[PDB]
Amino acid sequence: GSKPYRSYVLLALTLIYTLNFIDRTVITVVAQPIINTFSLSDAQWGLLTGPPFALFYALMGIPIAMWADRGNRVFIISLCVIIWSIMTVFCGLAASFIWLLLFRVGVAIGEAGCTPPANSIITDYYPPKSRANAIGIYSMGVTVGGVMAQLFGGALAGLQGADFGNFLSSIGLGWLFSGINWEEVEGWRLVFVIVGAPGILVALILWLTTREPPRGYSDPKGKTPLEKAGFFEAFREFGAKPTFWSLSLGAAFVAFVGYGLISFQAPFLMRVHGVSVSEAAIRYGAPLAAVAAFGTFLGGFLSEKFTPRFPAIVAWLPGVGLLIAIPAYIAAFLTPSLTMAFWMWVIAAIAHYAYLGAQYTVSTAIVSPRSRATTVSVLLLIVSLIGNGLGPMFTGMMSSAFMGGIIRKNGLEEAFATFNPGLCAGRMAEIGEMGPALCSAYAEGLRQSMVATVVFLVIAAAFYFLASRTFLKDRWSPA
Repeated sequence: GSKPYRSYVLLALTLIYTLNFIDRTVITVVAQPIINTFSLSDAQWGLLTGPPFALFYALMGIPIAMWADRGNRVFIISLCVIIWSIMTVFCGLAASFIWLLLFRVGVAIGEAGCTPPANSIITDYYPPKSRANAIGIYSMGVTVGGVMAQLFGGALAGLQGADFGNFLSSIGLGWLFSGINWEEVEGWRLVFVIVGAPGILVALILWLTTREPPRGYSDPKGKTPLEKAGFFEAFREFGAKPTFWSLSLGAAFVAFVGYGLISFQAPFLMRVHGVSVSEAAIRYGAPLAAVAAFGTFLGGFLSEKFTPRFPAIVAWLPGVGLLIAIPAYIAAFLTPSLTMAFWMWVIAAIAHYAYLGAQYTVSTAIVSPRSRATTVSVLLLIVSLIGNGLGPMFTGMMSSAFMGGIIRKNGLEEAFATFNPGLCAGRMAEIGEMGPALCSAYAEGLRQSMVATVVFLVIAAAFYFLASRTFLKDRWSPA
Protein backbone atom coordinates (compact mmCIF):
# COMPACT_ATOMS: atom_id res chain seq x y z
CA GLY A 1 0.00 0.00 0.00
CA SER A 2 0.85 3.70 0.08
CA LYS A 3 1.69 5.60 3.27
CA PRO A 4 -1.07 8.05 4.30
CA TYR A 5 -3.55 5.65 2.67
CA ARG A 6 -2.34 2.59 4.60
CA SER A 7 -2.31 4.81 7.70
CA TYR A 8 -6.00 5.44 6.97
CA VAL A 9 -6.64 1.70 6.47
CA LEU A 10 -5.04 1.17 9.88
CA LEU A 11 -7.30 3.78 11.49
CA ALA A 12 -10.37 2.10 10.00
CA LEU A 13 -9.37 -1.38 11.19
CA THR A 14 -8.56 -0.13 14.69
CA LEU A 15 -11.98 1.54 14.76
CA ILE A 16 -13.70 -1.67 13.64
CA TYR A 17 -11.94 -3.53 16.47
CA THR A 18 -12.88 -0.81 18.97
CA LEU A 19 -16.53 -1.17 17.92
CA ASN A 20 -16.26 -4.96 18.03
CA PHE A 21 -15.39 -4.74 21.70
CA ILE A 22 -17.93 -1.95 22.35
CA ASP A 23 -20.74 -4.16 21.06
CA ARG A 24 -19.15 -7.15 22.82
CA THR A 25 -18.94 -5.71 26.36
CA VAL A 26 -21.76 -3.13 26.53
CA ILE A 27 -24.06 -5.97 27.64
CA THR A 28 -22.42 -5.96 31.09
CA VAL A 29 -23.56 -2.33 31.45
CA VAL A 30 -27.29 -2.94 30.94
CA ALA A 31 -27.17 -6.16 32.95
CA GLN A 32 -29.60 -5.19 35.69
CA PRO A 33 -32.14 -3.39 33.43
CA ILE A 34 -32.25 -6.40 31.09
CA ILE A 35 -32.86 -8.54 34.18
CA ASN A 36 -35.67 -6.27 35.46
CA THR A 37 -37.37 -6.32 32.07
CA PHE A 38 -37.18 -10.06 31.46
CA SER A 39 -37.35 -11.05 35.16
CA LEU A 40 -34.25 -13.24 35.15
CA SER A 41 -32.31 -15.19 37.75
CA ASP A 42 -28.63 -14.29 38.03
CA ALA A 43 -28.04 -17.90 36.98
CA GLN A 44 -29.68 -16.97 33.67
CA TRP A 45 -27.73 -13.72 33.40
CA GLY A 46 -24.64 -15.90 33.74
CA LEU A 47 -25.93 -18.37 31.13
CA LEU A 48 -26.26 -15.33 28.86
CA THR A 49 -22.95 -13.52 29.46
CA GLY A 50 -20.75 -16.66 29.33
CA PRO A 51 -21.44 -19.78 27.26
CA PRO A 52 -22.83 -17.90 24.23
CA PHE A 53 -19.22 -17.14 23.24
CA ALA A 54 -18.72 -20.87 23.46
CA LEU A 55 -19.80 -20.46 19.82
CA PHE A 56 -17.33 -17.56 19.26
CA TYR A 57 -14.38 -19.85 18.57
CA ALA A 58 -16.40 -23.10 18.69
CA LEU A 59 -17.28 -22.74 15.06
CA MET A 60 -16.58 -19.32 13.43
CA GLY A 61 -13.01 -18.94 14.74
CA ILE A 62 -11.89 -22.11 12.97
CA PRO A 63 -13.92 -21.67 9.72
CA ILE A 64 -13.32 -17.89 9.67
CA ALA A 65 -9.59 -18.62 9.92
CA MET A 66 -9.78 -21.18 7.09
CA TRP A 67 -11.84 -18.73 5.06
CA ALA A 68 -9.68 -15.65 5.78
CA ASP A 69 -6.28 -17.09 4.85
CA ARG A 70 -7.87 -18.35 1.60
CA GLY A 71 -9.39 -15.21 0.07
CA ASN A 72 -11.90 -12.32 -0.06
CA ARG A 73 -9.95 -10.52 2.58
CA VAL A 74 -11.82 -7.12 2.91
CA PHE A 75 -15.34 -8.31 1.99
CA ILE A 76 -15.06 -10.67 4.97
CA ILE A 77 -14.49 -7.95 7.57
CA SER A 78 -17.25 -5.75 6.16
CA LEU A 79 -19.68 -8.67 5.91
CA CYS A 80 -18.99 -9.64 9.52
CA VAL A 81 -19.32 -6.00 10.61
CA ILE A 82 -22.76 -5.92 9.01
CA ILE A 83 -23.46 -9.26 10.72
CA TRP A 84 -22.56 -8.42 14.29
CA SER A 85 -24.01 -4.89 14.19
CA ILE A 86 -27.32 -6.23 12.82
CA MET A 87 -27.30 -8.91 15.52
CA THR A 88 -26.65 -6.17 18.10
CA VAL A 89 -29.60 -3.97 17.12
CA PHE A 90 -31.73 -7.11 17.05
CA CYS A 91 -30.74 -7.59 20.69
CA GLY A 92 -32.08 -4.08 21.17
CA LEU A 93 -35.50 -5.50 20.22
CA ALA A 94 -35.94 -9.04 21.60
CA ALA A 95 -39.19 -10.71 22.65
CA SER A 96 -38.03 -13.49 24.97
CA PHE A 97 -34.73 -14.09 26.74
CA ILE A 98 -34.28 -17.02 24.33
CA TRP A 99 -34.18 -14.49 21.49
CA LEU A 100 -31.61 -12.45 23.44
CA LEU A 101 -29.50 -15.60 23.80
CA LEU A 102 -29.60 -16.42 20.09
CA PHE A 103 -28.89 -12.81 19.08
CA ARG A 104 -25.86 -12.86 21.37
CA VAL A 105 -24.68 -16.11 19.77
CA GLY A 106 -25.06 -14.41 16.39
CA VAL A 107 -23.07 -11.38 17.54
CA ALA A 108 -20.30 -13.82 18.46
CA ILE A 109 -20.69 -15.56 15.07
CA GLY A 110 -20.04 -12.19 13.46
CA GLU A 111 -17.25 -10.94 15.70
CA ALA A 112 -15.14 -14.06 15.17
CA GLY A 113 -14.64 -12.76 11.61
CA CYS A 114 -12.66 -9.65 12.53
CA THR A 115 -9.11 -10.37 13.71
CA PRO A 116 -7.76 -12.99 11.22
CA PRO A 117 -8.56 -10.83 8.17
CA ALA A 118 -7.59 -7.57 9.92
CA ASN A 119 -4.22 -9.12 10.82
CA SER A 120 -3.65 -10.39 7.28
CA ILE A 121 -4.48 -6.91 5.99
CA ILE A 122 -2.14 -5.05 8.34
CA THR A 123 0.61 -7.57 7.53
CA ASP A 124 0.38 -7.35 3.74
CA TYR A 125 -0.29 -3.60 4.02
CA TYR A 126 2.66 -2.70 6.23
CA PRO A 127 6.39 -3.23 5.70
CA PRO A 128 8.20 -5.35 8.34
CA LYS A 129 10.04 -2.22 9.54
CA SER A 130 6.84 -0.91 11.17
CA ARG A 131 4.28 -3.74 10.97
CA ALA A 132 4.99 -4.29 14.66
CA ASN A 133 3.84 -0.96 16.08
CA ALA A 134 0.96 -1.16 13.60
CA ILE A 135 -0.34 -4.43 15.10
CA GLY A 136 0.17 -2.78 18.48
CA ILE A 137 -2.08 0.16 17.56
CA TYR A 138 -4.76 -2.20 16.23
CA SER A 139 -4.60 -4.20 19.48
CA MET A 140 -5.34 -1.00 21.43
CA GLY A 141 -8.91 -1.52 20.25
CA VAL A 142 -9.68 -3.88 23.14
CA THR A 143 -8.69 -1.32 25.78
CA VAL A 144 -10.47 1.60 24.12
CA GLY A 145 -13.37 -0.68 23.24
CA GLY A 146 -13.93 -1.67 26.85
CA VAL A 147 -13.60 1.76 28.40
CA MET A 148 -15.70 3.35 25.66
CA ALA A 149 -18.39 0.70 25.92
CA GLN A 150 -18.65 1.57 29.61
CA LEU A 151 -18.88 5.32 28.90
CA PHE A 152 -21.31 5.06 25.97
CA GLY A 153 -23.46 2.55 27.87
CA GLY A 154 -23.69 4.78 30.92
CA ALA A 155 -24.55 7.70 28.64
CA LEU A 156 -27.23 5.83 26.70
CA ALA A 157 -28.69 3.97 29.67
CA GLY A 158 -31.15 5.97 31.72
CA LEU A 159 -32.31 7.65 28.50
CA GLN A 160 -36.09 7.95 28.29
CA GLY A 161 -37.41 6.07 25.28
CA ALA A 162 -39.72 9.04 24.74
CA ASP A 163 -36.63 11.22 24.30
CA PHE A 164 -35.41 8.88 21.56
CA GLY A 165 -38.83 8.79 19.89
CA ASN A 166 -39.13 12.57 19.92
CA PHE A 167 -35.61 12.86 18.48
CA LEU A 168 -36.29 10.44 15.62
CA SER A 169 -39.52 12.35 15.00
CA SER A 170 -37.64 15.67 15.05
CA ILE A 171 -35.45 14.47 12.17
CA GLY A 172 -38.19 13.09 9.91
CA LEU A 173 -37.78 9.40 10.76
CA GLY A 174 -41.45 9.32 11.71
CA TRP A 175 -41.84 5.75 10.44
CA LEU A 176 -41.31 4.72 14.08
CA PHE A 177 -43.10 7.48 16.08
CA SER A 178 -46.66 6.29 15.46
CA GLY A 179 -45.41 2.78 14.75
CA ILE A 180 -44.97 2.04 18.47
CA ASN A 181 -45.03 3.92 21.77
CA TRP A 182 -41.63 5.00 23.06
CA GLU A 183 -42.52 5.43 26.73
CA GLU A 184 -42.75 1.64 27.12
CA VAL A 185 -39.29 1.04 25.60
CA GLU A 186 -36.42 0.48 28.02
CA GLY A 187 -33.11 2.29 27.78
CA TRP A 188 -30.98 -0.77 27.07
CA ARG A 189 -32.93 -1.38 23.87
CA LEU A 190 -31.68 2.08 22.87
CA VAL A 191 -28.11 1.33 23.99
CA PHE A 192 -28.10 -1.75 21.76
CA VAL A 193 -29.71 0.01 18.79
CA ILE A 194 -27.49 3.11 18.87
CA VAL A 195 -24.34 1.04 19.43
CA GLY A 196 -25.03 -1.59 16.76
CA ALA A 197 -26.64 0.57 14.06
CA PRO A 198 -23.65 2.63 12.78
CA GLY A 199 -21.78 -0.64 12.22
CA ILE A 200 -23.61 -1.15 8.93
CA LEU A 201 -22.64 2.34 7.77
CA VAL A 202 -19.05 1.60 8.78
CA ALA A 203 -19.00 -1.75 6.94
CA LEU A 204 -20.14 0.07 3.79
CA ILE A 205 -17.46 2.73 4.30
CA LEU A 206 -14.86 -0.03 4.64
CA TRP A 207 -16.03 -1.94 1.54
CA LEU A 208 -15.77 1.33 -0.39
CA THR A 209 -12.58 3.03 0.88
CA THR A 210 -10.32 0.01 1.38
CA ARG A 211 -8.37 -1.76 -1.34
CA GLU A 212 -7.31 -5.30 -0.67
CA PRO A 213 -3.53 -5.79 -0.45
CA PRO A 214 -1.86 -7.98 -3.07
CA ARG A 215 -0.50 -10.21 -0.21
CA GLY A 216 3.07 -11.32 0.19
CA TYR A 217 4.21 -7.71 0.42
CA SER A 218 6.48 -9.42 2.95
CA ASP A 219 10.22 -9.93 3.46
CA PRO A 220 12.45 -11.07 0.54
CA LYS A 221 15.02 -13.81 1.31
CA GLY A 222 13.22 -16.68 3.01
CA LYS A 223 14.22 -20.15 1.93
CA THR A 224 11.54 -22.77 1.66
CA PRO A 225 10.80 -24.35 5.08
CA LEU A 226 9.42 -27.45 3.27
CA GLU A 227 7.68 -28.42 6.55
CA LYS A 228 4.72 -26.01 6.26
CA ALA A 229 6.18 -23.64 8.94
CA GLY A 230 4.08 -24.14 12.10
CA PHE A 231 0.81 -26.04 11.88
CA PHE A 232 -0.29 -29.18 13.76
CA GLU A 233 3.25 -30.03 14.90
CA ALA A 234 3.77 -26.89 17.00
CA PHE A 235 0.95 -28.12 19.22
CA ARG A 236 2.77 -31.27 20.26
CA GLU A 237 5.93 -29.22 20.76
CA PHE A 238 4.05 -27.15 23.35
CA GLY A 239 1.82 -30.02 24.45
CA ALA A 240 4.73 -32.04 25.67
CA LYS A 241 5.53 -29.20 28.06
CA PRO A 242 3.37 -29.17 31.24
CA THR A 243 4.27 -25.58 32.13
CA PHE A 244 2.13 -24.70 29.10
CA TRP A 245 -0.92 -26.47 30.47
CA SER A 246 -0.44 -25.13 33.99
CA LEU A 247 -0.02 -21.52 32.81
CA SER A 248 -3.01 -21.73 30.47
CA LEU A 249 -5.00 -23.20 33.38
CA GLY A 250 -3.95 -20.45 35.79
CA ALA A 251 -4.58 -17.76 33.17
CA ALA A 252 -7.99 -19.22 32.32
CA PHE A 253 -8.92 -19.07 35.99
CA VAL A 254 -7.71 -15.47 36.34
CA ALA A 255 -10.03 -14.78 33.40
CA PHE A 256 -12.85 -16.90 34.84
CA VAL A 257 -12.83 -14.61 37.88
CA GLY A 258 -12.47 -11.36 35.91
CA TYR A 259 -15.26 -12.29 33.48
CA GLY A 260 -17.74 -13.38 36.13
CA LEU A 261 -16.90 -10.22 38.07
CA ILE A 262 -17.56 -7.86 35.15
CA SER A 263 -20.68 -9.85 34.23
CA PHE A 264 -22.29 -9.04 37.61
CA GLN A 265 -20.35 -5.83 38.32
CA ALA A 266 -22.97 -3.18 37.55
CA PRO A 267 -25.67 -5.44 39.12
CA PHE A 268 -23.61 -5.52 42.32
CA LEU A 269 -22.96 -1.80 42.65
CA MET A 270 -26.61 -1.13 41.82
CA ARG A 271 -28.18 -3.61 44.27
CA VAL A 272 -25.90 -2.78 47.20
CA HIS A 273 -24.98 0.90 46.78
CA GLY A 274 -28.00 1.96 44.71
CA VAL A 275 -26.22 3.60 41.78
CA SER A 276 -27.84 4.55 38.49
CA VAL A 277 -26.83 2.42 35.50
CA SER A 278 -25.11 5.63 34.37
CA GLU A 279 -22.99 6.03 37.51
CA ALA A 280 -22.23 2.31 37.79
CA ALA A 281 -20.98 2.20 34.20
CA ILE A 282 -19.34 5.67 33.99
CA ARG A 283 -17.94 6.73 37.37
CA TYR A 284 -16.73 3.16 37.97
CA GLY A 285 -17.00 0.71 35.09
CA ALA A 286 -14.88 2.73 32.65
CA PRO A 287 -12.10 3.67 35.14
CA LEU A 288 -12.12 0.05 36.31
CA ALA A 289 -11.78 -1.24 32.74
CA ALA A 290 -8.94 1.19 32.05
CA VAL A 291 -7.23 0.09 35.28
CA ALA A 292 -7.73 -3.53 34.18
CA ALA A 293 -5.99 -2.94 30.86
CA PHE A 294 -3.23 -1.06 32.68
CA GLY A 295 -2.70 -3.84 35.20
CA THR A 296 -2.39 -6.27 32.29
CA PHE A 297 0.16 -4.12 30.45
CA LEU A 298 2.05 -3.48 33.69
CA GLY A 299 2.20 -7.23 34.24
CA GLY A 300 3.65 -7.78 30.79
CA PHE A 301 6.03 -4.86 31.43
CA LEU A 302 7.27 -6.35 34.71
CA SER A 303 7.83 -9.53 32.77
CA GLU A 304 9.78 -7.66 30.06
CA LYS A 305 11.70 -6.01 32.93
CA PHE A 306 13.22 -9.29 34.11
CA THR A 307 12.11 -11.99 31.62
CA PRO A 308 15.34 -11.07 29.79
CA ARG A 309 16.67 -13.73 32.18
CA PHE A 310 14.74 -14.60 35.44
CA PRO A 311 11.16 -15.78 34.91
CA ALA A 312 7.73 -16.49 36.47
CA ILE A 313 8.91 -13.65 38.65
CA VAL A 314 7.35 -12.97 42.02
CA ALA A 315 8.28 -12.04 45.59
CA TRP A 316 10.00 -15.42 45.89
CA LEU A 317 8.78 -18.69 44.31
CA PRO A 318 4.89 -18.53 44.30
CA GLY A 319 2.72 -15.84 42.80
CA VAL A 320 1.08 -14.70 46.04
CA GLY A 321 0.21 -11.42 44.35
CA LEU A 322 -2.93 -13.25 43.30
CA LEU A 323 -3.40 -14.16 46.94
CA ILE A 324 -3.03 -10.44 47.71
CA ALA A 325 -5.62 -9.57 45.08
CA ILE A 326 -8.01 -11.83 47.04
CA PRO A 327 -8.47 -9.83 50.31
CA ALA A 328 -8.62 -6.45 48.53
CA TYR A 329 -11.46 -7.73 46.31
CA ILE A 330 -13.21 -9.16 49.38
CA ALA A 331 -12.76 -5.78 51.07
CA ALA A 332 -14.38 -3.97 48.15
CA PHE A 333 -17.33 -6.33 48.50
CA LEU A 334 -17.57 -6.13 52.32
CA THR A 335 -17.71 -2.34 52.67
CA PRO A 336 -20.34 0.31 53.44
CA SER A 337 -18.30 3.18 51.97
CA LEU A 338 -18.38 3.27 48.16
CA THR A 339 -15.19 5.34 47.81
CA MET A 340 -13.49 2.56 49.74
CA ALA A 341 -14.99 -0.05 47.42
CA PHE A 342 -13.82 1.81 44.31
CA TRP A 343 -10.27 2.27 45.50
CA MET A 344 -9.92 -1.23 46.90
CA TRP A 345 -11.26 -2.58 43.65
CA VAL A 346 -8.78 -0.48 41.67
CA ILE A 347 -5.89 -1.92 43.69
CA ALA A 348 -6.97 -5.51 43.32
CA ALA A 349 -7.69 -5.18 39.61
CA ILE A 350 -4.12 -3.90 39.19
CA ALA A 351 -2.85 -7.04 40.88
CA HIS A 352 -5.38 -9.32 39.24
CA TYR A 353 -4.77 -8.43 35.60
CA ALA A 354 -1.09 -8.07 36.46
CA TYR A 355 -0.92 -11.82 36.88
CA LEU A 356 -2.81 -12.24 33.63
CA GLY A 357 -0.43 -10.28 31.41
CA ALA A 358 2.50 -11.76 33.31
CA GLN A 359 1.31 -15.28 32.48
CA TYR A 360 0.81 -14.09 28.89
CA THR A 361 4.43 -12.94 28.61
CA VAL A 362 5.71 -16.08 30.33
CA SER A 363 3.90 -18.24 27.77
CA THR A 364 6.05 -16.89 24.92
CA ALA A 365 9.10 -18.01 26.90
CA ILE A 366 8.45 -21.79 26.83
CA VAL A 367 8.62 -22.73 23.14
CA SER A 368 10.52 -22.16 19.90
CA PRO A 369 9.47 -19.01 17.97
CA ARG A 370 8.45 -21.20 15.02
CA SER A 371 5.67 -22.40 17.36
CA ARG A 372 5.12 -19.44 19.73
CA ALA A 373 2.46 -18.23 17.26
CA THR A 374 0.01 -21.14 17.48
CA THR A 375 1.01 -21.46 21.14
CA VAL A 376 -0.36 -18.04 22.06
CA SER A 377 -3.42 -18.85 19.91
CA VAL A 378 -4.14 -22.11 21.76
CA LEU A 379 -3.56 -20.47 25.14
CA LEU A 380 -5.98 -17.63 24.39
CA LEU A 381 -8.50 -20.20 23.15
CA ILE A 382 -8.25 -22.17 26.41
CA VAL A 383 -8.56 -18.97 28.42
CA SER A 384 -11.53 -17.51 26.54
CA LEU A 385 -13.35 -20.88 26.51
CA ILE A 386 -12.93 -21.68 30.21
CA GLY A 387 -13.02 -18.09 31.53
CA ASN A 388 -15.88 -16.63 29.46
CA GLY A 389 -17.95 -19.83 29.45
CA LEU A 390 -17.69 -20.75 33.12
CA GLY A 391 -16.96 -17.52 35.03
CA PRO A 392 -20.35 -15.82 34.84
CA MET A 393 -22.05 -19.22 34.97
CA PHE A 394 -20.53 -19.80 38.40
CA THR A 395 -20.99 -16.22 39.59
CA GLY A 396 -24.70 -16.19 38.67
CA MET A 397 -25.70 -19.69 39.75
CA MET A 398 -23.92 -18.98 43.03
CA SER A 399 -25.86 -15.75 43.34
CA SER A 400 -29.05 -17.76 42.90
CA ALA A 401 -27.84 -20.50 45.25
CA PHE A 402 -26.80 -18.06 47.97
CA MET A 403 -30.06 -16.12 47.57
CA GLY A 404 -31.77 -19.50 47.72
CA GLY A 405 -30.14 -20.40 51.02
CA ILE A 406 -31.13 -17.04 52.51
CA ILE A 407 -34.76 -17.65 51.47
CA ARG A 408 -34.54 -21.12 53.00
CA LYS A 409 -32.96 -19.90 56.27
CA ASN A 410 -35.86 -17.43 56.44
CA GLY A 411 -38.40 -19.77 54.76
CA LEU A 412 -39.41 -16.95 52.41
CA GLU A 413 -40.56 -19.12 49.50
CA GLU A 414 -44.21 -17.97 49.61
CA ALA A 415 -43.15 -14.35 49.07
CA PHE A 416 -40.59 -15.33 46.42
CA ALA A 417 -43.10 -17.31 44.34
CA THR A 418 -44.21 -13.81 43.27
CA PHE A 419 -40.77 -12.14 43.18
CA ASN A 420 -39.60 -10.11 40.21
CA PRO A 421 -36.45 -7.95 40.32
CA GLY A 422 -37.65 -4.60 39.00
CA LEU A 423 -40.11 -3.77 41.81
CA CYS A 424 -37.17 -3.90 44.24
CA ALA A 425 -35.69 -0.79 42.58
CA GLY A 426 -37.65 2.25 43.73
CA ARG A 427 -41.07 0.58 44.01
CA MET A 428 -40.46 -0.54 47.56
CA ALA A 429 -43.86 0.07 49.07
CA GLU A 430 -46.06 -1.89 46.67
CA ILE A 431 -44.58 -5.37 47.15
CA GLY A 432 -45.70 -6.93 50.42
CA GLU A 433 -44.97 -7.75 54.04
CA MET A 434 -41.73 -9.40 52.91
CA GLY A 435 -40.61 -6.86 50.31
CA PRO A 436 -37.44 -5.48 51.92
CA ALA A 437 -36.40 -8.98 53.04
CA LEU A 438 -36.53 -10.22 49.45
CA CYS A 439 -34.53 -7.31 48.00
CA SER A 440 -31.94 -7.70 50.76
CA ALA A 441 -31.65 -11.34 49.73
CA TYR A 442 -31.34 -10.47 46.02
CA ALA A 443 -28.38 -8.27 46.93
CA GLU A 444 -26.59 -10.42 49.50
CA GLY A 445 -26.78 -13.58 47.39
CA LEU A 446 -24.81 -11.80 44.66
CA ARG A 447 -22.45 -10.32 47.27
CA GLN A 448 -21.66 -13.80 48.60
CA SER A 449 -21.29 -15.05 45.02
CA MET A 450 -18.65 -12.39 44.25
CA VAL A 451 -16.73 -13.19 47.43
CA ALA A 452 -16.99 -16.85 46.41
CA THR A 453 -15.69 -16.30 42.87
CA VAL A 454 -12.54 -14.46 43.96
CA VAL A 455 -11.49 -17.58 45.90
CA PHE A 456 -10.78 -19.13 42.50
CA LEU A 457 -7.72 -16.89 42.63
CA VAL A 458 -6.48 -19.54 45.08
CA ILE A 459 -6.77 -22.07 42.24
CA ALA A 460 -5.10 -19.52 39.95
CA ALA A 461 -2.13 -18.98 42.29
CA ALA A 462 -1.96 -22.74 42.80
CA PHE A 463 -1.62 -23.29 39.04
CA TYR A 464 0.83 -20.38 38.67
CA PHE A 465 3.12 -21.78 41.37
CA LEU A 466 2.55 -25.28 39.97
CA ALA A 467 4.04 -23.98 36.72
CA SER A 468 6.79 -21.94 38.42
CA ARG A 469 8.12 -25.31 39.52
CA THR A 470 8.13 -27.18 36.17
CA PHE A 471 9.18 -24.02 34.33
CA LEU A 472 12.98 -24.41 34.51
CA LYS A 473 12.98 -27.78 32.75
CA ASP A 474 10.24 -26.58 30.40
CA ARG A 475 12.19 -23.42 29.50
CA TRP A 476 13.43 -22.93 25.95
CA SER A 477 17.23 -22.07 25.92
CA PRO A 478 19.27 -21.53 22.75
CA ALA A 479 22.20 -23.54 24.16
